[PDB]
Amino acid sequence: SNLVLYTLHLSPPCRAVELTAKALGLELEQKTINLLTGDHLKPEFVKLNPQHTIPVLDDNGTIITESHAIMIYLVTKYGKDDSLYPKDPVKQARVNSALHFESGVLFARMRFIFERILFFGKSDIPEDRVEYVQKSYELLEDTLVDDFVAGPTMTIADFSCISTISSIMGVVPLEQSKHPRIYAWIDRLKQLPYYEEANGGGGTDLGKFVLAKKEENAKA
Amino acid sequence: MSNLVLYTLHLSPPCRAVELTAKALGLELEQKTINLLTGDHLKPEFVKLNPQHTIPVLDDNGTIITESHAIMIYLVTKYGKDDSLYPKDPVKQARVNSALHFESGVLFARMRFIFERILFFGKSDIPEDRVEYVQKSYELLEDTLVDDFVAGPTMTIADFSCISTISSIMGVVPLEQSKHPRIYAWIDRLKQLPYYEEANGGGGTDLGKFVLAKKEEN
Repeated sequence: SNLVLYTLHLSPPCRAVELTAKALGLELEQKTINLLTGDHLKPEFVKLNPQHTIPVLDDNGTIITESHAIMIYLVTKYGKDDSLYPKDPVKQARVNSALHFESGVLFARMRFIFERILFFGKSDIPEDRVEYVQKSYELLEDTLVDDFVAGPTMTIADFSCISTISSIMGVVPLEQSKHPRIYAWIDRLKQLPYYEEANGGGGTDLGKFVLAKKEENAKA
Repeated sequence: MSNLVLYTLHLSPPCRAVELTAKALGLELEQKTINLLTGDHLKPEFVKLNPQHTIPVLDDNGTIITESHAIMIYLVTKYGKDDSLYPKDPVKQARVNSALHFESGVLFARMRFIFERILFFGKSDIPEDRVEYVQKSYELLEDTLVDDFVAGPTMTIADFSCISTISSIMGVVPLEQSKHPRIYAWIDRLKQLPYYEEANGGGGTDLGKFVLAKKEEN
């Protein structure tokens, strides 16, 4: 049996994995979990994941929650080589640090911005949400001393960061004169044959959505 | 070779996640103290060491790893006597890497949303928006503890990340006991380590106090 992803293409951690599949030549069976309609709060998916988050991987019995774990596991099982996730401990620790930086800083700050708008009826981006996100951009620009977030070679840490950054930048302006490293980096990832499809359209579209969703919360 | 060097601060929850990890592995760190409240992490030497200006930072014979979870993974991988703290099996590994990522993306992050503005920006409330946010993370962590330890039948570094965070934030945003029996039963398992209070408990308990004391900047 083929790998199944419970997923939503608007979802950033969803797109992280989709990029990885693509990079691995893996064909995912997508099953939609519409968070807007509470698909994830339904009892059958609460059984798959008590955190009721997406994506969820199902690989013929094995269920893996959490984008960064599913990405590790996909490379470990299916990679024909380890470029996307180094076996060398020292090299793997730089990937790990950038994976946790993405979880703990970039996506966490994005969520602190998006979640109250898309789910709690909110119509503002508080100024402190803004500073946390603008600080997360600078932290990323300083992490890019190499061409890719965790070295000179592209890793799953790059998919993880791009899926987030490409969502939040269409909502909290990423000034280009101040972040040339981030932009030169986005440019690299856009050169990927599968970039528009696995990520760039859902990032762009989630940004626009959050903005529509927030023009919409101001009214009724 | 050289000893393990951690740039650290015992009050910092991710530092203590690494302390618990060293202690469990029989390792012995040489703490170099990086005191945030007097700006020691923004010192030019350290900023060149760690671009993101955070701690802990591991110096392992000139290999520099920043970020506590990557540190705890490195140290288990390179110096474990077994994969007890971080399974090598892909599936049980994934369960642990999911708890670790829940840990940075949820538990730690929402504690930083509360704590940082109080300790660093002069603020003196905890809005019901923050409270609700940390309580929803108590709940996700309770939902997750379907076995004795966070990532299953056996204690991993994932349990070190969670407890180091949960022990700092309980004393500020109450973790109510009737609601979270699994968490409490689980805190109880952690306190049953002889090195628990030393490497973690006390600093977490005193991170709570320092926030409440510093809040009183009304």
